[PDB]
Amino acid sequence: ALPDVRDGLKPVQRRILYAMYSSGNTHDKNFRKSAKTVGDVIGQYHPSSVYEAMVRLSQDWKLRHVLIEMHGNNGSIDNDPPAAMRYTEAKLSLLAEELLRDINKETVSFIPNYDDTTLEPMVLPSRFPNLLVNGSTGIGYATDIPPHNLAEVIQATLKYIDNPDITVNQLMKYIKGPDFPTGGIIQGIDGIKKAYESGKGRIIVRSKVEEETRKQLIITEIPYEVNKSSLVKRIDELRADKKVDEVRDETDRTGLRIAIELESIKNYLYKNSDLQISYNFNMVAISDGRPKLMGIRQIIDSYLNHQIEVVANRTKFELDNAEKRMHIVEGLIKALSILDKVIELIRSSKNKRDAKENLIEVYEFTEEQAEAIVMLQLYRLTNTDIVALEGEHKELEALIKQLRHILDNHDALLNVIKEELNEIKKKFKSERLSLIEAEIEE
Amino acid sequence: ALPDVRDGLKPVQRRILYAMYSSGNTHDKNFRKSAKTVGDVIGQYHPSSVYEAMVRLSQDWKLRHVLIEMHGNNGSIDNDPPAAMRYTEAKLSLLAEELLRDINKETVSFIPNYDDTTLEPMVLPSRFPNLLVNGSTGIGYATDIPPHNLAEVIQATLKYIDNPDITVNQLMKYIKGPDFPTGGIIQGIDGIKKAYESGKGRIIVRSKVEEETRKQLIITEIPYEVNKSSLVKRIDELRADKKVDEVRDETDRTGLRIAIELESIKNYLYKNSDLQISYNFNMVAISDGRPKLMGIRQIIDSYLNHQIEVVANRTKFELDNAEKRMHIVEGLIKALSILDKVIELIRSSKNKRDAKENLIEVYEFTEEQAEAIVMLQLYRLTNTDIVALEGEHKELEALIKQLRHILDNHDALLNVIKEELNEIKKKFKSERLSLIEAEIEE
Repeated sequence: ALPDVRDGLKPVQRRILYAMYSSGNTHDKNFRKSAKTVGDVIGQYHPSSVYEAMVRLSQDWKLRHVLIEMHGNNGSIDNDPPAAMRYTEAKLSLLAEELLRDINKETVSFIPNYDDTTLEPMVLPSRFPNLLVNGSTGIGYATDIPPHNLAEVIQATLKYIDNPDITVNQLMKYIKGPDFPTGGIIQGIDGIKKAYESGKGRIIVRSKVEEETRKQLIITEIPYEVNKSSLVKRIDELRADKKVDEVRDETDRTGLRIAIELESIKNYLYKNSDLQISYNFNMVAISDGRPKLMGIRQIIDSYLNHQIEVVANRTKFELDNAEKRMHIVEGLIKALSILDKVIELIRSSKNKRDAKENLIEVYEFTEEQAEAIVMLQLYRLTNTDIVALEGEHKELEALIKQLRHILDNHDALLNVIKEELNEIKKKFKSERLSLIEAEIEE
Repeated sequence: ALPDVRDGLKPVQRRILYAMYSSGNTHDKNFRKSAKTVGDVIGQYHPSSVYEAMVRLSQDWKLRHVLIEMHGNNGSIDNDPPAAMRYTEAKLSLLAEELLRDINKETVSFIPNYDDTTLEPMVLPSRFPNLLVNGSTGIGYATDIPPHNLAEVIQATLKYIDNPDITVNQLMKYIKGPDFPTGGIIQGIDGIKKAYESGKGRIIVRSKVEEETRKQLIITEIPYEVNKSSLVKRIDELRADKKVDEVRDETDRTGLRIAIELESIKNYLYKNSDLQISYNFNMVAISDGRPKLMGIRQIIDSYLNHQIEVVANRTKFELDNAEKRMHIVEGLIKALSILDKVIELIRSSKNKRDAKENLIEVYEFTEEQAEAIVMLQLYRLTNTDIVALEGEHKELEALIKQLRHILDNHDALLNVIKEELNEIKKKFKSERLSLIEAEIEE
């Protein structure tokens, strides 16, 4: 079970968001029961673990940007079981909708489902680099891709588009390093560099720890993946065992807060516990069919190739439609002028297909346009309609020239990608939760 | 959890067949994965036990007529677990389709689902007396309604329609008694009588047992609900313990066959085992909101009231439509005659709603007919169409007079019920599997 480099998803996850998308379980509409969405997945795509994944996508503390907004007990940083799918409601993020944006536009390959009745997508348009942003973990191959700051990833992608040769150091002006949703302090600037070239590097991850007003120490933020209650109980035991020479979980729904009362003790606790943790990049994802360990530029490169594919496919889709429609229009204006003859000619013919033939064989019409004309409801013969069909021709010759230029010119296309990526970063920009310091302390 | 008297279903079961119906998981089309249907039930109607019920409806040995046709391991008379919903395929019986017949015709009440997004039915049209035919069991009230012979139940219902005063003895000319799908011999003609009046009676149920070619005894058929493997293992132990003074389950996919080799021994085994069993009617179902214990004529009466409701509601539905359409037709023929004026008049008006008004305010048209005319595709002005709309008027004045007569005349309606019930019994007639003998042996 490994994610695709292009949209950062495992097949469990992709299946869940798509089912949500097609049900119309979008952000702008009301929350929907979790079972409703779950029962479409086991039933149509995946042959418990559906719900365990759907839940995981809805967690503040695991993903930098949730893809599902869940209402109800969705678990906890203490690894509490979530509620059952009947009380729990969910819907897509505004941001998950960007992953799915344009899917309705022949952009990504669709493939038969497990029982060969319906079709599902191999990959999502992924209109933003989800793989780096939300990362991935878990297993015969394992992955460790930490989350990253949305805006830092887009800007870097944008910089890559302008210079496909840009070094790892240069991208680090814009992707500074992992941006963990639980925040904390990061140590290992070389580690990030090593990871960003070879796919593999060691960093140290610290808790945010300050002193208070007898003096008391508070843990405001903890390392990524670490279990709070599990950590509380660890700090608890050493206090008891006098390995240190009391420990309250003052967390409430406001934010995380762990208080300790009784520097050297801060430096001790870091070691014999997960107050300080190490993280090791193992950046593996699915490129071109197989598992590929890859550094930052292969990943940006793979994403870019994906976008180019998507956008070129969207543009061709929108062009074919704009081509097909103007043809109808050309037909209609032509038939609007011979209107009176047309109506008499239709009455003259006996069958539906007769009328179509006696249209194409008498006047210079085609099947496509003959069909459209015989299908006009009588109200389409009114003034508003006999004139709004004349105007849209202008708006079409406009779109053709525009869209054709996007296909004929590679730069123009990349500009399209650049604009769309850019507006996404503005609309969804979020501040860095992780502090980065260069050296690792001992 | 108790069945409704009208359609014999519990809410689990009704929900499953309806979901199957609306998915189009009908008999004439291909089998469909079980998960596909299951995942619609937990997801849309029921807040494991869905599958345990869906399975139970698919069993030869529990229902006289299965409502689901299942392909794959669907359990066994030995209470074997069934396969998981991913290998197992299913679809509706021809007979379950009669339960659902006419549901698409404003016949039965529809009610919001658990989450108030969609609508589900309170009861099924149940175009045949499912409650008696397939029976029901299980629990703070319990039920025991054994299965009955389809044709015996319809004929009796038919006899009740002609004489709503018919005695319990007289119905027993046509409903002879329970018709068990595992067959066997029944004993207790008085028991059936008592059950058919008061809802409560004791019968004895026997296995089919004959001798063979050292002499060997074979059990061909066993009592209802009894577990084969459980019974084999019982006969096994007494042989071992010399309580009798060896036991092979020669069952294969052909039919049931239990062989014993080593009258008085047949008469012994009947007692200290479930080779002979007793059954006790506890005929309880849901009438008019509450649990009601009822004998045979209340049940036939309740079913009949249901049919009358259904058929009267179907007829009113089909009449309103036939009323609404002839109105369009009356309009169309009228407009077909002023055709040339009509088209010029449409061009004269500026908007859609203008054209509708300038139709109703100039010529004697209504909204309903004005809408229909402006919506005509241009091909509907051809000869085949300018003439097929003139003819169907004949077929409509025909249907009105027919249908109106069904509403205005109660006998005519009951005849409709009688015809439809009758054809069902002919098309689905099946022979009695249960032998009935009057007295109980000691």
